[PDB]
Amino acid sequence: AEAKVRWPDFNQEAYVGGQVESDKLRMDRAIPDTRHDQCQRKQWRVDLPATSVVITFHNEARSALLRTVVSVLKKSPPHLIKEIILVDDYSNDPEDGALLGKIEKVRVLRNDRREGLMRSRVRGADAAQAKVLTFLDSHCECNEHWLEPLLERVAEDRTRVVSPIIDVINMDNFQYVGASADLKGGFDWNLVFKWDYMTPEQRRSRQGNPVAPIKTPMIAGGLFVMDKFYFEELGKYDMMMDVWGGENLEISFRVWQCGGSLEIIPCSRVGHVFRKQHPYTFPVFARNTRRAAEVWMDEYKNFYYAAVPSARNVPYGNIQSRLELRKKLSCKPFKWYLENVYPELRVPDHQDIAFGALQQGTNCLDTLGHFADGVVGVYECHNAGGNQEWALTKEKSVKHMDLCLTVVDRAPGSLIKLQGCRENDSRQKWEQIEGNSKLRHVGSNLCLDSRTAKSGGLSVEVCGPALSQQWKFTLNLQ
Ligand SMILES: CC(=O)N[C@H]1[C@@H](OP(=O)(O)OP(=O)(O)OC[C@H]2O[C@@H](n3ccc(=O)[nH]c3=O)[C@H](O)[C@@H]2O)O[C@H](CO)[C@H](O)[C@@H]1O
Ligand SMILES: [Mn+2]
Repeated sequence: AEAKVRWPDFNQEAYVGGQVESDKLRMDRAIPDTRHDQCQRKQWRVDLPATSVVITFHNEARSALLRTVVSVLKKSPPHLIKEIILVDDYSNDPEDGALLGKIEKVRVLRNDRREGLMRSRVRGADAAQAKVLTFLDSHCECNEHWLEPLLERVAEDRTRVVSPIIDVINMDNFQYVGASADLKGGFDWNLVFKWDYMTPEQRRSRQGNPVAPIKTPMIAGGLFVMDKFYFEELGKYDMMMDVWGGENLEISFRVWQCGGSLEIIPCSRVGHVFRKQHPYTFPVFARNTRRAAEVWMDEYKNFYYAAVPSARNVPYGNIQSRLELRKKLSCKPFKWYLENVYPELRVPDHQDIAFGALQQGTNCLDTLGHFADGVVGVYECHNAGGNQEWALTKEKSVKHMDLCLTVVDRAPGSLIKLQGCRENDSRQKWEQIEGNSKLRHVGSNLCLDSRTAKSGGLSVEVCGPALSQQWKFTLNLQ
């Protein structure tokens, strides 16, 4: 009638009643412990800073919202939970939120109108009372001893921003499934999140301790833990971002560049319900992405626009207060981030005309592992690099490592060969034509052509209508 109640006495049958398989689960339903064996018995500390848990939402399924909430209360030592702040971001039925205010520790905040996730998180952060923030989606389920490992890290160094491994809760059947602990957040020049294997070096490093924290260039997304002061000092979130994501890019760039670090803490596990086709699970409105790139990427932004020319036409708002933030924080340049934080991301030479994979539909130019005077071919694109990595240079050659596509015989039907690059060589000079849709051999009417793949390899051929002569570099600078 007016009282707060302990989570087990909450009337879930009532709340939920008033995909579907969500309402079938109990609010405190059991889930497999997906942790490494060594997390089992590590001894976590009593003397850790309590946290305010901000969960922001807009028309979340009640069964899932509730499940997140109890998940936190059930699996976190209660002395480390100061409060759980739910930010209702103008859900249509205010009751979805307000009803949960009845539970111990929960506090619910309402928005007049859709403010989006960024602004909602800032609201929750501001309302928080604890020294440390924990942000979670409205559809998560925390696993055993999920919280202590995160807090241990920020307690020790305020400038760490730490994420759990994010397990997967299936959107259809709600099976809780363990994710890998052997991956890092990354991206391609199109600023699309991808997962990376660890440094063959980094793997060795971890032999002595397989559950050690792991530095990550790019945050997996929204579940993370951060000192409240630090959060505010580094400028919170970009309040001008619209509700379509890519705040992950901006926060990752900002923390790293401005002196902080990002981490993934393998002993910390939180399930998440992934939407269909989300970039975490399946391998673009650019506003937010441009706001990141135009403030943080210095001149490398031009590789983003090389990958995504469409994006140069997307208006992105005023970024002045953000540029000023960067100045004040004396943040290091993007060049530094690439060299120190994400050296494995392949960066074109600043005088390369085009770079990346050279693809024809969904096939990619491939060396076939043919390291000297070899013929060349195609494989299905795999968006790793290696044998599928090429550049069009200032010198006008199509090169992979220090080998160059070479017209060895100008007769139509002649196979091209991969030879050592020489700037002398007229036989290794190529140019883009027809709006960067083909490769013509400079000084001829010969075009790179896959007609012959099944019969020897790629060939030079008289430039024509053939679609076996269509080739697009992933990045073009013209
Ligand atoms: C587990 C994880 O890493 N999740 C991230 C991922 O979430 P998801 O892609 O799973 O989406 P989400 O869970 O953040 O939100 C679900 C939908 O409701 C919207 N919504 C949600 C809350 C809110 O306060 N206001 C609002 O408008 C949101 O715009 C989205 O379309 O991608 C997001 C980019 O947008 C953020 O990086 C999330 O934190
Ligand atoms: Mn989500």
